[PDB]
Amino acid sequence: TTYKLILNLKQAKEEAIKELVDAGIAEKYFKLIANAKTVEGVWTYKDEIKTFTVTE
Repeated sequence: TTYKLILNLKQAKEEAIKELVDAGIAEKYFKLIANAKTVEGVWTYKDEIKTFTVTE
């Protein structure tokens, strides 16, 4: 909701899915960020993106 109400915070999920789609992580691209409730939830997922990006 938060990031849905404020366009300045909407950009958060956009950068989040940017990192995912650049990393080639479709699973989380569609699931992880789509399951965001707030921009803080997105910011939490931001760290998760790096977790899913690093596999080695």
